[PDB]
Amino acid sequence: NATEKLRLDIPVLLPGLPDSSDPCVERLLSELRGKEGVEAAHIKTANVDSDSQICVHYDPAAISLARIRELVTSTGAVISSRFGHVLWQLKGVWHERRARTVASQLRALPGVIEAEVSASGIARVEFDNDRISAAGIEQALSKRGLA
Repeated sequence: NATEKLRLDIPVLLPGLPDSSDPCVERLLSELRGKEGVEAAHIKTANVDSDSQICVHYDPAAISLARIRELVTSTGAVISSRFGHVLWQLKGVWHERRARTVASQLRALPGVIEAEVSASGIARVEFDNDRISAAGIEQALSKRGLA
C-alpha cells in the first residue's frame, strides 16, 4: 500500500560479524521494531552471506526516508561499536566434553555475553567492549589455550 521499503547491506551496518546469525543482527532488528513508523524489519538472506541485507518497511506518513535511514544506520553504529567478536582456533585437542568446560570459563569472564566452543576447539565469543577487550580474552584463555 503506502508502505515503502529500504535495504542496506548487513556488513555496512554491522562490520565484522562471523555470520548473519550473530545476535548483533537480532539486536539491530528488535531495536528497530520498537521505533515508531517501522512497519517491519527483517533479514534478506544471500547465498554469499555478506550480501545479506536488512529490509525495513516504513510508513512514509509517520516518518521520512531520511529519518528512518538515520535510525537504521545510527542504531547499527552503536551496536557495532559496543559489541566485539573474536573467532579463534585454540591450540590442543578437544572433545564435546572438553570444549563444554572452557565454554563456561569464557562465559564467567567479566565482559562476555555469548560463547560457543565446538569440537576441534573453534571458540565463537561475543563481548561487551566497555567491560573487556579481545586482548583481555586472549590473556585470560592464555593460561590454557592461545589464538
